[PDB]
Amino acid sequence: MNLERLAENTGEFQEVVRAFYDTLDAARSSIRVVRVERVSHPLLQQQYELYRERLLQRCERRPVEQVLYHGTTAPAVPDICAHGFNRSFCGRNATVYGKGVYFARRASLSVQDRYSPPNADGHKAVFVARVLTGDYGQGRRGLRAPPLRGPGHVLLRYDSAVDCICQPSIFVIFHDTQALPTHLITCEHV
Ligand SMILES: NC(=O)c1cccc(N)c1
Repeated sequence: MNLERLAENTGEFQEVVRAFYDTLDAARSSIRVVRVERVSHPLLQQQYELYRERLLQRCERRPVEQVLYHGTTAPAVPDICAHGFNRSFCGRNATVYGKGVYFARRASLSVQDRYSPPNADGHKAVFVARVLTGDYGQGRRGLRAPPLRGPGHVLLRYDSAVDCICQPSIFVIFHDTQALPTHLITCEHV
């Protein structure tokens, strides 16, 4: 089982839900958390953990890791739990900042129907993922990998692509072990 239902009497549940509603902005009043589930994929967790340690040694930017959101469709949920996030299933809607997996800093964005469309029961899927944003650069329509660092840098590419280099709200990640789905929020409209 890649999904374990979290009980409301736990601190883990209350931290996920508090962080969700804090970033829900104008939607805070219009969205109800139905269910919270822990995502279990030990191989990815362990691989993510190694990636994390190498970025802590290397990166000029702190923090190396952010807790971001990813709204998805109901049929894509078993895929992410079992295999993690896959940039090859770019079907979703668009890839205006590159052909990667899109993460939002605020649940207010991921909770929009175009990202988390409700099923027939009105349940909307929003993954909580630990993402290794690292050193980021500007996203663009052509990107198949992170943006180029350009002159003044030893490395050729950044770790992630962003919507705005000044005040980022969207992060695009282009590596299979760079984002770890830790929870699934099943929410709905009031
Ligand atoms: N699918 C998503 O949650 C998401 C997050 C940030 C930006 C975009 N376009 C989508």
